[PDB]
Amino acid sequence: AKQSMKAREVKRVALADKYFAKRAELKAIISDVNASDEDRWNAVLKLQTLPRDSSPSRQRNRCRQTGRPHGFLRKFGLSRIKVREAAMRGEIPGLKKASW
Amino acid sequence: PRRRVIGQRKILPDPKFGSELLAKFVNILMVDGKKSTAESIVYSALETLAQRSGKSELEAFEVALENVRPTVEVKSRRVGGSTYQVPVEVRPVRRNALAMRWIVEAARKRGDKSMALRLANELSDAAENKGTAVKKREDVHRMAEANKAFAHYRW
Amino acid sequence: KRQKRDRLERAHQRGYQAGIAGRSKEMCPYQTLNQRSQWLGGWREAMADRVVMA
Amino acid sequence: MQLNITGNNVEITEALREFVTAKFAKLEQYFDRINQVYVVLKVEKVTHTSDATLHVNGGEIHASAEGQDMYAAIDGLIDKLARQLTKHKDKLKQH
Amino acid sequence: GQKVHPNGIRLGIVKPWNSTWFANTKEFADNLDSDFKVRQYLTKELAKASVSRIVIERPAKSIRVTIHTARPGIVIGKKGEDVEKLRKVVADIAGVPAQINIAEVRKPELDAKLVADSITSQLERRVMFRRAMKRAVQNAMRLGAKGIKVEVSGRLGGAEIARTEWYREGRVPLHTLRADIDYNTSEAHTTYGVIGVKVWIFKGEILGGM
RNA sequence: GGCCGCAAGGUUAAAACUCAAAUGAAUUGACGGGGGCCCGCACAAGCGGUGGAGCAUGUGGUUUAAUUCGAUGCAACGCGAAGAACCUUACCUGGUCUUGACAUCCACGGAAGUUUUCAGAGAUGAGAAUGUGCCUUCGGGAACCGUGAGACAGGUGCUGCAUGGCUGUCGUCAGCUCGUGUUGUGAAAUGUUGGGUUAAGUCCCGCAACGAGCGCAACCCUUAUCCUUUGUUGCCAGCGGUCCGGCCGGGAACUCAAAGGAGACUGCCAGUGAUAAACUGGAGGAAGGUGGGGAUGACGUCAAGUCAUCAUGGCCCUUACGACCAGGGCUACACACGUGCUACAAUGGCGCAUACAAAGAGAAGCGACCUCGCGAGAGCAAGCGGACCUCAUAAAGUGCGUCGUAGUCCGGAUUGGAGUCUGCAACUCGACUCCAUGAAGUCGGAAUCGCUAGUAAUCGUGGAUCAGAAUGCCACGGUGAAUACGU
Ligand SMILES: [Mg+2]
Ligand SMILES: [Mg+2]
Ligand SMILES: [Mg+2]
Ligand SMILES: [Mg+2]
Ligand SMILES: [Mg+2]
Ligand SMILES: [Mg+2]
Ligand SMILES: [Mg+2]
Ligand SMILES: [Mg+2]
Ligand SMILES: [Mg+2]
Ligand SMILES: [Mg+2]
Ligand SMILES: [Mg+2]
Ligand SMILES: [Mg+2]
Ligand SMILES: [Mg+2]
Ligand SMILES: [Mg+2]
Ligand SMILES: [Mg+2]
Ligand SMILES: [Mg+2]
Ligand SMILES: [Mg+2]
Ligand SMILES: [Mg+2]
Ligand SMILES: [Mg+2]
Ligand SMILES: [Mg+2]
Ligand SMILES: [Mg+2]
Ligand SMILES: [Mg+2]
Ligand SMILES: [Mg+2]
Ligand SMILES: [Mg+2]
Ligand SMILES: [Mg+2]
Ligand SMILES: [Mg+2]
Ligand SMILES: [Mg+2]
Ligand SMILES: [Mg+2]
Ligand SMILES: [Mg+2]
Ligand SMILES: [Mg+2]
Ligand SMILES: [Mg+2]
Ligand SMILES: [Mg+2]
Ligand SMILES: [Mg+2]
Ligand SMILES: [Mg+2]
Ligand SMILES: [Mg+2]
Repeated sequence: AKQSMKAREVKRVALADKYFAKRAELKAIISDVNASDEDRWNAVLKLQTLPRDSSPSRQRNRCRQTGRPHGFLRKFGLSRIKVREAAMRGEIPGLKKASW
Repeated sequence: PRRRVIGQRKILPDPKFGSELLAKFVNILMVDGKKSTAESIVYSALETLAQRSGKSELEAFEVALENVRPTVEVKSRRVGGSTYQVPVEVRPVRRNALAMRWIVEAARKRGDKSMALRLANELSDAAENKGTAVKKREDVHRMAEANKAFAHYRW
Repeated sequence: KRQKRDRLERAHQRGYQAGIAGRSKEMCPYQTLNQRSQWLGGWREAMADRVVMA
Repeated sequence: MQLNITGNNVEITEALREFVTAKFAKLEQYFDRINQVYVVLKVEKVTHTSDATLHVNGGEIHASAEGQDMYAAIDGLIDKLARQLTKHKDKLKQH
Repeated sequence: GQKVHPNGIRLGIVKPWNSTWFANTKEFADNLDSDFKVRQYLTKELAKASVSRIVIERPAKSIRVTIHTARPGIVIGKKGEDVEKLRKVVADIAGVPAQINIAEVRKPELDAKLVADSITSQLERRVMFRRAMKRAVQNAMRLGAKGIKVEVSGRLGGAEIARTEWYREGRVPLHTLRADIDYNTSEAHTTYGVIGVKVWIFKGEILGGM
């Protein structure tokens, strides 16, 4: 991945978990049926204001070795490629080829 | 295949009439693994065969079976530009398989309401030399009779 | 598929087929006198049948 | 004979399309029962290449040829398939 | 065709893992990235210490790292000046208290990874690739390898076209699973581009999973 | 040109020009519409499909401001992508940036943060409030920020025909070789051929060969039977009690869980066979001759695939091929091809009633029970990092009723209206819900594919990716066939 692309993921994480609470509670009123029309309407304008890159849906799991955007695995935080490379050295405890 | 297939299977006999023969007949009618559905359809046909011939079931369904088994089939063989149809004996077990297949094939190709009706009617007609099933055997036999000259080739 | 066919029978039909197609005895690939007898046995039966074929 | 053209490192213009179609129309006289057929043109460095694959009535015939042009490549290719198609026909009309 | 990684296939059967801890999914990916970094660091700055393997355990909110070498002197230092430094700057990135050990490789010529680099070094110094390859297979068998194979590939002797050459002597049975075969690789960076090296060393067959 | 001949022609017999070869015998391969022998869903015997329809999806074409880049006979076309509204994103349009979004080095300034207003689509620009920290030995160094200079960073730019690494393929086919010896002037040959045998260069016997190595087989996982140990969150045979619910006290039998063992070796017995190797049959046994399934891929081939995973030789860009942002595009549609799903009905549709699985996932995640709603869902909130809690009621099946062979009570595409949920946000472009609508399709030309047993066929269940977005992919059980004469 382009250094830039790796970087955006850091800008995006950092924000996401700084405005995390602000978003949550500012959302919480939106979905409150039993609340002031005055309040909720304000909120809708207020959420859309604080920055896009601060949303958790905005980020993309990239291999934390090569930066790849595709073929990611959560258990290892690596791409299918780097998982295999490390598997075979025995740098992933337990993991090994399987048959049944 | 080029070698010999070892290990023939075991058909369990019918729950009712306790025949391996009829058990095969079910499998042949069976579709998409639905053995119970087929088990029903078969018995309800024999009921209605029994209820008209009045000649038992495992002894009536037989009489259909005899009117339709072939005794001589034709194999094809490419000779020059041409293809020789050649007559051959039929194995006992094979002529069972064919009779049971032709009966089923003839049944389905009818306009009656149930499957059970179609089978029943067909089995009845079989017993009186009538339906498509029995027509087919006649035709097979006609063809082997025609090109009898090629009876003894081994080629 | 699970087990090899009868070697004697096969040897007898290989004999027949070289026979009808008109190869010479002494093409026979067997020296095992047992299989050899089957091969020639076929080859000579076939020699009869060729006559009445065209 | 249904045709299909590819270009792997080549832009199929409307000579190279028109040309290739005309040249392939001959092949049916060698064997009447040709079905769909796929053509591929390549340029790797200096080598011009052209392969086609021909679904026929009981078979699959393939050949590839190299020219110094693509026209000369396709000219070569048509001579290769001709011979294969004739061979096929003759081992069916085998009486 | 392609061939299975001879280490990977024998992992449970007759080889150990290099990292041996346990973790739940929550911290599994995190221990991996942490480990990677420590190896990435150690190998970088022990380049010239002849290091074979970095086995690395996480016992209980900690990390002991036990790093095999055929030049322990150079790693240790003057009653352990360098080792403590490494310790200091591992705990730095492990994020936990760290401790380091030094295993001794007695026969550096019978170590797939060591010999692999041995060559890769020579090749970097414009040494003749056949000499490097030929020398290794001698050394190995001389010291009681039951077999040895070395492959080298790329633009050998700066050739405009790439090829792949390999010598074997002795037994190197890759299909036998209990067969302890030690395997490892090393890229060499000539001015023509990358020359890859691969090495297989058979030490004999084993009769017990252990 | 001469001579000979009735003629056909014979005989004698040049040159210009042009090529760097043309030829003989033998050698290794490859190939033959040559031969022999053995195999293979190769044919044959059979079962269900694809090609016709609607829809999903990939590709070609056209189109486009852009429709990002790659994969292309078998071995590209539900392929890289295990999941494109924004992001991703590499493309287009417009708006900006210039030692730079991402590092190290130096000087200078300022703790880092925190809270606000305005302009702007936003990037960004301009303000405003508050804050003055930790070792510092009396200079502050350590943060981490802002400005400045330039050594630099940066490039999913080009070449897979400069490469490493990884991968497909012939092919899990039974092959591929070497040392020494011997033969030949020599390329080479012998071994590796021959007789048998085998799934197998498998084994045996012969033999100018004697040996060895990579493969084959075995060692590994799984499944089938038994035994020992251990017994909760699993188990209930014998007892006693019961709110009749393993529910309770108990029990350690049984099922099951998982460590350790036992077991199959042609070992035992006939017949054949070169006193061999093996073969065919029999016994016992849960299992019989490689028991079933997986993992495992020889020397090599195809300048096969990947410079867009990463690395990397070279080449190129550097106030732009680098960097930021909003909106769009990858989802376009006269059309062609590939892979799928759902159908065309009665072995079936619809309604009520009622049985029997396996495997797997869950942490700020799986989310019961209760209340609300026709429904998607909503609110409230137990339990569970799990043989305990939750996802989560298997379906086909079965009984009873109905429809009665109709373009139908078959099909469910299309479209209007009305909603829900995820998410800054579902116009372009999400999934789902209710009401209405009710298309093509009556079993598919030439061609063509899969499969030999718990297989095909058919029925449900889970997972990876993942805010949301499967008819795809990877897994799991239920029911469960057909037929192999043969070459
Ligand atoms: Mg990079
Ligand atoms: Mg996302
Ligand atoms: Mg021409
Ligand atoms: Mg492989
Ligand atoms: Mg003259
Ligand atoms: Mg004259
Ligand atoms: Mg010659
Ligand atoms: Mg041949
Ligand atoms: Mg067939
Ligand atoms: Mg068919
Ligand atoms: Mg079509
Ligand atoms: Mg269609
Ligand atoms: Mg494309
Ligand atoms: Mg490219
Ligand atoms: Mg986008
Ligand atoms: Mg622009
Ligand atoms: Mg290549
Ligand atoms: Mg390419
Ligand atoms: Mg000599
Ligand atoms: Mg050979
Ligand atoms: Mg040889
Ligand atoms: Mg020879
Ligand atoms: Mg032999
Ligand atoms: Mg061997
Ligand atoms: Mg037996
Ligand atoms: Mg093996
Ligand atoms: Mg290429
Ligand atoms: Mg954008
Ligand atoms: Mg697409
Ligand atoms: Mg279907
Ligand atoms: Mg309906
Ligand atoms: Mg999930
Ligand atoms: Mg309700
Ligand atoms: Mg098979
Ligand atoms: Mg399914």
